Amino acid sequence: KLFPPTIQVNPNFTGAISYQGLDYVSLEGEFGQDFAQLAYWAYNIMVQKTLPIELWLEYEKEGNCDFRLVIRKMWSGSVDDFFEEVIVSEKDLEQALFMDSRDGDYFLSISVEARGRGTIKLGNLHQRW
Amino acid sequence: IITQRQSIHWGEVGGTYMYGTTVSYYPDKSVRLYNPLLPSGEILKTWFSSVNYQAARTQPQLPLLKRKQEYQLSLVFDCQPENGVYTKITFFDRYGDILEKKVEKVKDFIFTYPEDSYTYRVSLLSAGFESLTFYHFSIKEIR
Amino acid sequence: MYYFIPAWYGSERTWHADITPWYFSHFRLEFDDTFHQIRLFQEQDIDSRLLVLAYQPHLRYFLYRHGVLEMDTYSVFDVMQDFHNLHTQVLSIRDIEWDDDCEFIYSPFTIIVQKNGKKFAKVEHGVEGFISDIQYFEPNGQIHMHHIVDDRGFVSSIIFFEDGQAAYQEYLNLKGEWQFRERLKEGGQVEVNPILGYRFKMLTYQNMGDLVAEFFENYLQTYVKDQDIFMLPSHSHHDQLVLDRLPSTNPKLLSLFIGRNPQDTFRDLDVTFEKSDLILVDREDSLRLLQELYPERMHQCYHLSSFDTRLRLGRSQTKKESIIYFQLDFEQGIDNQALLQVLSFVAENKDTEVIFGAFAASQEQMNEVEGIVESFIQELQFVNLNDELDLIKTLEFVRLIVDLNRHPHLYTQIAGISAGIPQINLVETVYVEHLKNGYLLADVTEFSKAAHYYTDRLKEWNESLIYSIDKIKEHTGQQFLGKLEKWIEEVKNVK
Repeated sequence: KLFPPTIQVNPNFTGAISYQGLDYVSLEGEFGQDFAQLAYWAYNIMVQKTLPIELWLEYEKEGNCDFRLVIRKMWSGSVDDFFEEVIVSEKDLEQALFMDSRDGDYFLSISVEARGRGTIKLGNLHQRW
Repeated sequence: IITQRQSIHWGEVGGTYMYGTTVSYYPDKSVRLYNPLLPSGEILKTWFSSVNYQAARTQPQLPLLKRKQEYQLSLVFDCQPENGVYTKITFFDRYGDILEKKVEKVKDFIFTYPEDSYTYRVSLLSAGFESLTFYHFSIKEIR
Repeated sequence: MYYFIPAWYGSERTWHADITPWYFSHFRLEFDDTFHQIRLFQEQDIDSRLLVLAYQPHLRYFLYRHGVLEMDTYSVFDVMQDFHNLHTQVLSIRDIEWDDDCEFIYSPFTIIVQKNGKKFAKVEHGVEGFISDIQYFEPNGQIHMHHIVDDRGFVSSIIFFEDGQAAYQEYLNLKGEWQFRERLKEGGQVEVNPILGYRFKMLTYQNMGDLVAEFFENYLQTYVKDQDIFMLPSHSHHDQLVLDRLPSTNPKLLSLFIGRNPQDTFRDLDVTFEKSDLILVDREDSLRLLQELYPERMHQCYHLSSFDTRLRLGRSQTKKESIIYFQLDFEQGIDNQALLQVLSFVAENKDTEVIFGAFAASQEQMNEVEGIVESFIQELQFVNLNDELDLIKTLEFVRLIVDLNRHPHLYTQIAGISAGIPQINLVETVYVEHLKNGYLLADVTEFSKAAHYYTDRLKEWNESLIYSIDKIKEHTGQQFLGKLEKWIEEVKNVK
């Protein structure tokens, strides 16, 4: 898993930032009218060549706000090019997210976009077979 | 467009002692810590003078120092028992071996950058603080 | 007072340091005779100063990496850009004021910033993790401007792009005001910002070198006395610029180093030699060739070997294992007869490990050699180094260096003689003396003979160590400060 202290917050967010243990990072305030990056994971998840991964996000939210993930896929050794961008919705997160093996190892870099107003508690980002 | 800093801040939370810890951020780049279940002698935070981006995914927070030069370190924070936290500074040679560990239980002290040093780390250690607001510290040459 | 004028110049543009990111796959030989000399003078407390003529925004980490940050350093470009009263800080990404719709993406390699779903900036990092440079992009993906960040935490210059091609570079002062602009199209003059034309002798220069020259002369005038000594590594691009401006009385020591002055160029140096007073060489084979070519001059030419004293000596004796460092070279080809000879030995003597090491090989090339070696085992470890520092760490407990390629690697040899590790080659080198600090094989099959020589007992290995210590000390000590003032003494009778 990726602990909440690997999550960095977008510098445009003007609200309340709090990290509680290794349980969650709480972002509370105004997220904007349309989806806009709130937070991001600073570390990457590797998906290896014959080892498919599924992801779970522990989280909990409050208020008239919504969030989604943007997952971006990078070949091993890519510096800046992504071959896929996957919008994951909150309903998509009721189930595990499948990342299939590929011909090369690749890496994920995951954004949290949010809109509305409220309190988003991002928790542990889990990874399993 | 780059903003000028006279001081060193907490930076990102990655690598803070987090077992039982909440860490709150404010617009002045200060930081508030709280941890009731916390014994003494644990390393709260460490600042580094050289890091690899891939592993660290921040930039180093400590400035390059000159070997055999004396420096004035000044910490600025509010702690509720005034001695709820203290500082240690550790010097490492080119191959990663410790040359020297200083412990200081005050907010202003003088240290010398050891003649064989190559990197160094400033650490804050816990001593059962109730409340800690950490503002910043600084490291300045001495004429 | 000694003055060092180093030959730390760029590959593509001579007056501009290379801006390469930390992950870039290329081994650079940064060590040179000058670094050895600087470290030497420092240990001996000799009064010395450093004149950096080239644009070195990341000078301070460069010097720190090489253990010479404490030098008294003058940077000509620093003066041109009007850096007298600096504010230093370690730049953090949150110190930059990003536009309010920026979106950050962290890769294993760099930080990517986007707006409106298109790539906007890329923030790149140096070896020790500082922010090196930031590229800004147009929505069509082309580079727009390249901000080059000084390692003291401010924007130093901006290269401007037109249609994705580098057009011109504005070098800034501490307030972000452009001081002079360099046109990057060959024949490109540098133009001075006229609102501060007083700072320069003229407002237009044919090329950067003319501008560097103007401020170099300014330096000599305010700071330099007579019978001050100048330490000059030879380089086509500054030998005349410096030597034409040094007053005749100042003794001038020209320095030659194999990684910079190939021996086939000695024939061309006569005009430079005539404007120098002493000629220092790092090898005796180079010393002989100079005494043949210029016999009218062999009272000017002395030998001073260069060592990289960043490395520790004799730390392998503390390990039970004999760790063997085997030097792979892909552009000379992986000699799987030598791999087979190496693998045989380590299986046969169970108190030994081997490290197979390449400089800046790709994962395709590395996987190739682990497949080659493992398939040999069926019918030990692999390291991929990118800088001097990496080899330095790797050799800490290494008992024996093995380089069986046709052109042994120049830095591996310098590390070996600097750490007192003995080397096994298949060819003659000026750095290994057979059975004194290494073993020259008649051919590959004699390997086990040679490996046993230095891994059986500590007896023969420990003499190689004293050989190396003795040679270091006849070139790094006051055993050298003695030799040196004798030589410039001679220069002052010669006038």
